[PDB]
Amino acid sequence: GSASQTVTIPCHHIRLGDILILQGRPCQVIRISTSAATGQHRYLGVDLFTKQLHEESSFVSNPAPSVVVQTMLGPVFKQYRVLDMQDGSIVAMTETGDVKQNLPVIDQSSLWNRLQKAFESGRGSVRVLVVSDHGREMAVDMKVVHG
Amino acid sequence: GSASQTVTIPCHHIRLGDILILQGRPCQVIRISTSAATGQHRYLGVDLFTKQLHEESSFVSNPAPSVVVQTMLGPVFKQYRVLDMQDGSIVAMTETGDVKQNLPVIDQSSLWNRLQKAFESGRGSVRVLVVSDHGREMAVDMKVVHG
Repeated sequence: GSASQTVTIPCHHIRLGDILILQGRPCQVIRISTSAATGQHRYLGVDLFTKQLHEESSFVSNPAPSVVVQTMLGPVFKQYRVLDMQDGSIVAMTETGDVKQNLPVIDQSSLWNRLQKAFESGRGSVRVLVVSDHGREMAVDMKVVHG
Repeated sequence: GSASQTVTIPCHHIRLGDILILQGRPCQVIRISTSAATGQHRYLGVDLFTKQLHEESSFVSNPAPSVVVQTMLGPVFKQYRVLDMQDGSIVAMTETGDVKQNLPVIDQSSLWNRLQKAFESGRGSVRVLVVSDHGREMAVDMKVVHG
């Protein structure tokens, strides 16, 4: 598995807590500042897998006349179904039926407790948002299927 | 001039105050809610030009297996230079030298006062972010060129 698939995010649509690809890896943004040297936005984030800190700045590109764009990359999250939960990990299933027996769940904002609560009251309607990067996969958020 | 040029914005990167295209026009989002009928995000916004209220929901598309995307469109802002300011409007110039003698400035968050203040202390470094839609143009934000 190569680096996570991504989408382009306008810098003016980036806030604290958002997940961006910083130095090649998915990180939770904890600080947005301005570089004194370039005037560009600098992002400080926490690697979702290693929990290490990384920094990367945006840069300016000029697609068309008078159009200045400043963007960062965000990961494409996949949505898997939750079939079972067992000690820290879950049994997930992709849209096509591919079974992941031990999908890890990130320890952030009580995701596990919220996930387990939703599972015990509508298992089939519970979904996990998953980040896939260099072979690794991990549920980073949840979502009960809309009404 | 056709409808404003746009970029795709992930719904999880949309917050109050952001400008989105709602019912075909640039609007400032003032409320984000969930539709009881579809479970999709519903956006209530104020048309930047007419100040009228509009609503539009996101919808789900499935690009790849297990990939569920929910997005809205945002306008592509152009950056013009400020050559002069005169009673409510400004003389702007595009990146290519095209002169707009009476570019209107939106009355939002004291943009005019902030703009005039910056102009009187670094005219050449002052830039205005401009929304272009169906022939109309208007400065909706400002930006002094980075360091």
